[PDB]
Amino acid sequence: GVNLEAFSQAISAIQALRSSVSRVFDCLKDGMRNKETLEGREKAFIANFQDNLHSVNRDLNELERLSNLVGKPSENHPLHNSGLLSLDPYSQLLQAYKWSNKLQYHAGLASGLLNQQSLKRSANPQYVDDVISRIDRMFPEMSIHLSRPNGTSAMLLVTLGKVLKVIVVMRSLFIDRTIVKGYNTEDGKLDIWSKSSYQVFQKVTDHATTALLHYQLPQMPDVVVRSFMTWLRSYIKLFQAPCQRCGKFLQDGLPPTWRDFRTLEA
Amino acid sequence: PHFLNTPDKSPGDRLAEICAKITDVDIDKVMINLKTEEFVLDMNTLQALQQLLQWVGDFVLYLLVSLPNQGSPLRPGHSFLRDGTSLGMLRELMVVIRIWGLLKPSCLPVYTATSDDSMSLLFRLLTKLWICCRDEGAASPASDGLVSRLQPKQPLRLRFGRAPTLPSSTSTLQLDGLTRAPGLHLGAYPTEECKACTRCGCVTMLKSPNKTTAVTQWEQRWIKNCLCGGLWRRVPL
Repeated sequence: GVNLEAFSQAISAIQALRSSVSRVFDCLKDGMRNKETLEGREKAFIANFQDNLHSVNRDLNELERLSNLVGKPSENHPLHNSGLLSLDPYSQLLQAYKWSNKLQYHAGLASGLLNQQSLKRSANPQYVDDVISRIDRMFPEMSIHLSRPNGTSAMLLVTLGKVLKVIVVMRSLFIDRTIVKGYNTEDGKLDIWSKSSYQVFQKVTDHATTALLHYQLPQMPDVVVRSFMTWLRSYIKLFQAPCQRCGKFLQDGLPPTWRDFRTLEA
Repeated sequence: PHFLNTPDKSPGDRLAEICAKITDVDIDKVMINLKTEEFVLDMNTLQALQQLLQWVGDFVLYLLVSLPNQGSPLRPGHSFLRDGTSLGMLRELMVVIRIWGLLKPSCLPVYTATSDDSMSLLFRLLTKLWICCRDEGAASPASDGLVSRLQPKQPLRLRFGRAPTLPSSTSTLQLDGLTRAPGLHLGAYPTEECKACTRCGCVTMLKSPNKTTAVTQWEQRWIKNCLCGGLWRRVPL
């Protein structure tokens, strides 16, 4: 359902075609103003004609989009407009929808902008952890499960597609002390402090510790864990390395900027 | 006097003025009434019909449209011309231009299209306005309703060459050697000036060469002194 963008682009293209025709026929109403060496108006004429051709081509290309207009006559919208004439004395519902959309977008933008708040300083619950863990596990290809073997510590474990599972410990909040290990583990009947790797997942554990020390927000730990999980999800490909080659070293990954590249290059 | 006509009883150019005693509508009858033969002087009629004769073709329409708008915040609006003699000369010009357009297809435009004979209707209106203007009579009925109807043809925005004034009323003025102090249709006006543009004393602003072939009569008439604006002046682009 991305037809709204195509429709907006088509509207803009038609408006551009109209404006280009208007500009062409307004400039053609004026000869060479002042050349004194050679009539350079032919260049502007050719540019305007090429712009008209560009707009026509853009309209023809947008014609390829907009596959079909589905049925479902406004998707349960007609209840009093197309329904009983008593019911529609109706615009209140549409006004409420538009106002809610505008309020949501405006509040989102305002929050994203005021994220850099001028807060000087801060001066003058083992039930929601399972819920937050389940809400985070609701994401695809991120099957996790917490064990809590010793005390209130949430010694959970994650695994995305590979056998590179990560035993990320927690403290009922602001989870820290993570250790990544690939291709087998859980010795005995619990987690471990092995951290064994092939000199590659050691860098991954270092980056994960840096991230855990990086996302330390003053409040809202649920958003912190969600950001941590969507940051960790970027390790599902490992098939990119800008600013260098793919194999500059043995390993290649550091995406704090949502673009993983070769290490020792940041 | 542009007439390089054939022999005639007495001054064939005067018949266009003697045509005053004629019918009102259907100039096609009036021309056959007066004369139709000795009114072709040059086969190259494409000298002033399209460029120069458009002036009268638009001025007749602008005068007709200005009649039903006497309520405008101006005594004549733009112009009134309720003397009659000027209207008679206008009708004579309409007759001769009808003869021209009959001789050659380069007549005055319908000003857009779709007059079913725009010249016929324009002439009917001219004569209806001219009949009660001739000799000491009242003026306008059906004419006021006919002028109210506008075909899919009527343009506007005519040049109407005017002259700026010098209103140094009664006290003082302080000008400079430069930096002016704020207080004609024969082509002669593209969108942006790109020719000689030899201005005049009041309004003319006509080009110097005019890029023509056989209308040099106007040029020779205007190179010398002018309508109190003989002081022709050159102004750059």
